[PDB]
Amino acid sequence: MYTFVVRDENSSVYAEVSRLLLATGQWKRLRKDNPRFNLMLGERNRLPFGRLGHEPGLVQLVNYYRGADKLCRKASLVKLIKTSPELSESCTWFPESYVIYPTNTDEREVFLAAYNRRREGREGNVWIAKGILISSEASELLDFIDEQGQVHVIQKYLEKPLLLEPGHRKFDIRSWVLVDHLYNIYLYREGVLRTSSEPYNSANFQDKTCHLTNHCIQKEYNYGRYEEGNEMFFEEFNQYLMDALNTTLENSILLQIKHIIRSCLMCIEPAISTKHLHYQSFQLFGFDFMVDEELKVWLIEVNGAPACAQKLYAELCQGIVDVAISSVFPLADTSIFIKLHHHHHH
Amino acid sequence: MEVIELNKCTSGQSFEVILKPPSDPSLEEIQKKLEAAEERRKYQEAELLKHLAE
Amino acid sequence: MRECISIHVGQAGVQIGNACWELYCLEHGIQPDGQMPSDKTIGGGDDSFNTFFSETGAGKHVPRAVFVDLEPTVIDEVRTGTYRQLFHPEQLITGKEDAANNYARGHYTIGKEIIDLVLDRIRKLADQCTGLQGFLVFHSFGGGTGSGFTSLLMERLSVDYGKKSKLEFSIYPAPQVSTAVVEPYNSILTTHTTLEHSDCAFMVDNEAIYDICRRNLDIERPTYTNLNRLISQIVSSITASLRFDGALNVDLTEFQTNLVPYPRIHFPLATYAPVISAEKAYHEQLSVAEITNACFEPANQMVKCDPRHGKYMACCLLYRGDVVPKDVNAAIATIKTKRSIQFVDWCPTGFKVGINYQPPTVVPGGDLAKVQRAVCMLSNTTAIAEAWARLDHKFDLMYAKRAFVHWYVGEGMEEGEFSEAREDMAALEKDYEEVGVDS
Amino acid sequence: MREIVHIQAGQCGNQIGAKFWEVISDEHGIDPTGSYHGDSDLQLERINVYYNEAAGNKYVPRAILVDLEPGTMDSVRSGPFGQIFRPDNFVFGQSGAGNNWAKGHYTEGAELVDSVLDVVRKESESCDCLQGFQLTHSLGGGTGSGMGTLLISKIREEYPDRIMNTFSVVPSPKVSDTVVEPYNATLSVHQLVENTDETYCIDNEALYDICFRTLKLTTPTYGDLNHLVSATMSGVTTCLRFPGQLNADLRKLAVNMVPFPRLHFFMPGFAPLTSRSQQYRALTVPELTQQMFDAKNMMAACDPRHGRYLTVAAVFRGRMSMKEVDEQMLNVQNKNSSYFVEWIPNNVKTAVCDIPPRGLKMSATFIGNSTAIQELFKRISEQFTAMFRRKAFLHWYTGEGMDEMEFTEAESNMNDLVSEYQQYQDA
Ligand SMILES: CC[C@]1(O)C[C@@H]2CN(CCc3c([nH]c4ccccc34)[C@@](C(=O)OC)(c3cc4c(cc3OC)N(C)[C@H]3[C@@](O)(C(=O)OC)[C@H](OC(C)=O)[C@]5(CC)C=CCN6CC[C@]43[C@@H]65)C2)C1
Ligand SMILES: Nc1nc2c(ncn2[C@@H]2O[C@H](COP(=O)(O)OP(=O)(O)OP(=O)(O)O)[C@@H](O)[C@H]2O)c(=O)[nH]1
Ligand SMILES: Nc1ncnc2c1ncn2[C@@H]1O[C@H](COP(=O)(O)OP(=O)(O)CP(=O)(O)O)[C@@H](O)[C@H]1O
Ligand SMILES: Nc1nc2c(ncn2[C@@H]2O[C@H](COP(=O)(O)OP(=O)(O)O)[C@@H](O)[C@H]2O)c(=O)[nH]1
Ligand SMILES: [Ca+2]
Ligand SMILES: [Ca+2]
Ligand SMILES: [Mg+2]
Ligand SMILES: [Mg+2]
Repeated sequence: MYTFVVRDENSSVYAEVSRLLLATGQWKRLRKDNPRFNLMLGERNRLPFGRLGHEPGLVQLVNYYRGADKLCRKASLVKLIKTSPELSESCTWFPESYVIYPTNTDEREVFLAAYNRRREGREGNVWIAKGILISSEASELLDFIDEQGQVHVIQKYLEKPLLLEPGHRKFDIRSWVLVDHLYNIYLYREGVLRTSSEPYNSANFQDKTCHLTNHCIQKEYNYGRYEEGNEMFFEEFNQYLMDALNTTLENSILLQIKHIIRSCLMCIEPAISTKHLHYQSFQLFGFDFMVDEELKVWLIEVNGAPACAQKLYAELCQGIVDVAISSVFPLADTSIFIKLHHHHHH
Repeated sequence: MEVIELNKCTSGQSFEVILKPPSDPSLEEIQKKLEAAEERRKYQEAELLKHLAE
Repeated sequence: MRECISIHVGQAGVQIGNACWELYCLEHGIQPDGQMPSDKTIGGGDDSFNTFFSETGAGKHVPRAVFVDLEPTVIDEVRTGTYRQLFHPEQLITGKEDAANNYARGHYTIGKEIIDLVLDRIRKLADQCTGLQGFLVFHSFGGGTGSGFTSLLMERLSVDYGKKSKLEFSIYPAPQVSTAVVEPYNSILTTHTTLEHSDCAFMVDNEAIYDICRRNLDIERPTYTNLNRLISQIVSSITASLRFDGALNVDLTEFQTNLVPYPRIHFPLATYAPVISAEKAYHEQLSVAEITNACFEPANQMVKCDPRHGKYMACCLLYRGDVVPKDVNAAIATIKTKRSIQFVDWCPTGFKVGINYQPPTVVPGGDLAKVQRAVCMLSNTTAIAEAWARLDHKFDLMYAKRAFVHWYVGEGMEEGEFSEAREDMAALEKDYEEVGVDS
Repeated sequence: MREIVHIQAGQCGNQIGAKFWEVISDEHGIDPTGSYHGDSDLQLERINVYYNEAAGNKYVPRAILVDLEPGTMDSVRSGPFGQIFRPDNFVFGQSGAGNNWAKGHYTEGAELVDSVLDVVRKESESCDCLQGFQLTHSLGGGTGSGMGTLLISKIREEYPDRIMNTFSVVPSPKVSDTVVEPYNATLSVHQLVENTDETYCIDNEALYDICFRTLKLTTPTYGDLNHLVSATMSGVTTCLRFPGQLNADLRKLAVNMVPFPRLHFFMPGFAPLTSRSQQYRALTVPELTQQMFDAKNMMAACDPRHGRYLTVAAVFRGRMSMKEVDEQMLNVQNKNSSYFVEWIPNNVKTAVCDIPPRGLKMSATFIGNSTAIQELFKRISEQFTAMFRRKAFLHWYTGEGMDEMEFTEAESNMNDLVSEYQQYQDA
């Protein structure tokens, strides 16, 4: 009997991993403050990583990587990319971004230096904040941040996204990545496009149901029109890429996604790996990307505590148990992931 | 990068290497806190003995 | 030359001390009877080893050490063991009955009846000191005596010797070898009461040591003898600058200046490498790069914790053996690129380095292989607070139900000292968090 | 050189007490004469804990033998080790106590109690550093129960800063016939809750079940029961008698075992269980470990699964692997973790001594402070109420001067003790 505890009740995904384990009849759930666990499914804030790996006779594993927040907060992410040489300011696939503070460190100065070479090029000069707003004018955004309180990010907006017809629509791609205790980086073969349900409005930014593709903000404003829940899965979008553009998902988009995923996670490996440590981590991430009209993939953000889409829970949560958990803790007695590895010689 | 304060001798050497620059109670209060505790003991023992005498 | 007095308190302090003085003797070629051929100035000196040993007309080198335990069994073993002549009986002080794993009984109850004798015995040694710098104090956090009496001793030493420095060697409790369930209570209490009186304390988690001995010395089930020989190697490494010609960490004040910029945050992490079994038939000697790199592995630390997720305020490296600076700087350059090493904004990212060419001496027939070069890193990192959090959570769990509290009240201590000790630790956890993390 | 004074009172006390001295004398290589004939220095290193030295290099038990009737003390004298006891430490009356606590506590026992205390005091005076007292007695009779508790109270008056420890035999109608036993027991438990630091509950119910069901003894006697009691007493006193780290004195044991002053009643366990008959196989470490924790191995008739362990001490004896002991101990806690209160971290401690007990290569002794001991107290409580609610048999007690009020206070305290264990079983 292996033992586990649960410390985030609101986790769609770890709810399902709970049940999947109980139903094996080889795992007992313990009360959440009983320290004699093999597995911690942890809270989201202030997870007490310092208390793990100090129970003799227990190999302990936890479903978060400490220090992974550096990838998973927006402010942090921009800082990481600029400062890390493996990534760099030169980095092709992340939108130009800047970290900006309310006047209640900063790079406001350096924000304007790029703004006013787009008022010296008259070219696309549309940006975006971090409850969020898109403008062309600088002082309408800076005055928005100061009238808010937290640290924010100002980011180039992709004026020229790929648009799905029928609908002249906007979408984003969520891919799910599981990094195990060995630092094997596993991409779930099923991604999902979270779609807009209203024609993309080039010349009017306030009408936000067409610019923001979040699953709620479509629910609470045509929702359901072209596909279920503004959710298009990979078979359909591969088909559409074939019929409409004569390409494939794999070639036009996925190589880039796989490349961005590996790059991000190999960057932070030395800071978060649990290889020689007295407890072991794994963690599920949600990577979100944006695809421009040229078929160039852009990294939007990384989520440390993603929820999955409904159709896919069944399968993804089982995959976590298969590769994250029973690889550490075997039972007696097809792979839904693609392992991300690449040793080029140079 | 920069090595400084190199000090050699027959036993060994020592130095500093810099990769980057920056950016009480009295003998009285004690003897007292010890004696309030001994009082508290003595009282507690007294309460027991008194109880045993009942 | 400025003398240093060592004080070993409780079973843990005493047994560790034993092992240290054994090691020191071998290191300086001083025999069990206390004779040192290589010392030509008979009857005195102001050599570097004299900081720790004093001399007699008869050619005898005697530790500047006092051992105290509130029961006699353990110290009796010093009194009749291979080093009996080394010490003067006045340096070995024992009581009749111990503190029964009770801070409060060591501090308040039995402390009182023996503090004055200990101070008088300590003064006898200070009176033979031309320019005493202070004290090195060895004890457990978990024992009644080690916790309770040490903290009383430290309060009194601040009174009788205010200008002088006090360093600790403190054994942090681990269930694999612990003997009492109230160790967490004791450890918070003595940390609370000792904090202002201590300039710099080196914690050793028995857990960390026990696993080093399992994993690297292939000792299925390590004893105190196994643990204490390893601890004495680290201790020797740290105090070598006080007993040997050099220019790094030559007086106790310098420990504080090099390792402790913020006084409450005075707990530097020791990491040591390499630890190699003497039974290992075939051994490939490790380089400067290899052992230096190993100082950033948590598995070699004296306290398991993760310096990646915290910041540094100071970092020394103390090498012993065949090491020259060129090799050190090359090792450091490489490492700086391979690892997460983050200092606080108000501090130079930088290392201070001590090399002593004589390689580690090893105890004959012991577990440790003699090696060409070794290193001990002392880094003051905020990561060591992980050990405070561990201990504090255990304390909160029992204290919440007042479990065992009555044993302490019974000895005259007040319930409120518990919550007061713990508020101090909660503040300590906060200081470490201010310094060490950003967002 | 941290001394214990041993007192044994009444029939049961003296019988199990004599058997204790037989067993440990042998373990320490002392013979009936009192002469050491052992072959090891580990036997003599803390010998002075239980034995005084005498002219001649003779070892004399620091033992006081007490009864209100001469019968059993003649039994002890003509017994095998009878000659070893200090003759002036036999204190005895003539009239007996007739299984009446009140006679033991107030009338017949008061008359004898001062002489017992003179002998105690003399033994305490010749003590380099006294740690405290251990007493053996039953709770269901009159002398062990009533006078033993009177003693405990008087000893605490004179040595209030010493530890008091009992081995207290709890009665069962599976063994014994006399209808007032629950009365004597409830009144004694009342005393024990107030005036001891550690009490080993030795339940005759459990000793019967073990002998009869498990050891297939269809005609069990006190010898058989006592064979289990002595094994367990040897085992719980191992850490006091031999060199060691854990629980090496009474006060350390108490600090480790008693988180709340009233909850100081321990469930002992032992493995392997045997009758006085050859054991052909040494047990393995996993077997000891599983068995010592088995409900069927407990010397108090409680289900450990019905409660939670507050604290535990475990003692392994014999030449065995410390690694494997450590692993199995951990495996128990980790595999049944819900049984161990989570608000006392690392509440299980483990000792290993190499000198095994006589006739066994491997043994293990268990000492549990578990909330399940309430079941023992509820069982005595139910017996008590059934009679007391009709004041039945009370005249035996009122006729020696007692009031009913005193019975109401004992029942109440014992009921309070049960609900305190219940309180911590749900916390
Ligand atoms: C260990 C001490 C002991 O020997 C234990 C039992 C009782 N005594 C004396 C020995 C004895 C026993 N039986 C005796 C009959 C006459 C004279 C003496 C005895 C003894 C035994 O060896 O049985 C073979 C015994 C006795 C009993 C006994 C068992 C027993 O030995 C197996 N019983 C558990 C009870 C008893 O009350 C009960 O509940 O049994 C189901 C039992 O009733 C029965 C058998 O119907 C009985 C039998 C006499 C009824 C009267 C109340 N007492 C209480 C003890 C009980 C008994 C053994 C002391
Ligand atoms: N490393 C090491 N730890 C020890 C040693 N002895 C005891 N300990 C640890 O220290 C704690 C016990 O405290 P002790 O030093 O034995 O206690 P004491 O100071 O003698 O106090 P009392 O016996 O209560 O009077 C436990 O955590 C033990 O594991 C030792 O020789 N080496
Ligand atoms: N630079 C940019 N160019 C184009 N669209 C952008 C953009 N930045 C944000 N968006 C749009 O806003 C949407 C949601 O933004 P974002 O992902 O930054 O916030 P969020 O954390 O609340 C949702 P999630 O946690 O699922 O990623 C994106 O899916 C995208 O459509
Ligand atoms: N285990 C055990 N129980 C006993 C022994 N002798 C008596 N008893 C029990 O003790 C109770 C009777 O008490 P007893 O000691 O004879 O009375 P006392 O002499 O006045 O103290 C009953 O519960 C008996 O079963 C014995 O040798 N061993
Ligand atoms: Ca000299
Ligand atoms: Ca009379
Ligand atoms: Mg001690
Ligand atoms: Mg009788």
